[PDB]
Amino acid sequence: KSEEELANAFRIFDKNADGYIDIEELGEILRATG
Amino acid sequence: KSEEELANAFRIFDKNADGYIDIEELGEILRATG
Ligand SMILES: [Ca+2]
Ligand SMILES: [Ca+2]
Repeated sequence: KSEEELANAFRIFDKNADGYIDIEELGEILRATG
Repeated sequence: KSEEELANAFRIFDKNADGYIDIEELGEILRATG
């Protein structure tokens, strides 16, 4: 459950060189969970 | 909530000071605020 979920909420938002997330993508994560 | 406010949030999360967030760091963000 938990393990899979993480990889997804990385990869969904995470367009560029993802191994990483940036500021806009960070905004998106915040928008998803609150 | 603003770009200015989010800059701080980014910094809080960006533990390893790389100007990015990664997979493990993402966990912390996802958890907030369930
Ligand atoms: Ca990315
Ligand atoms: Ca980081």
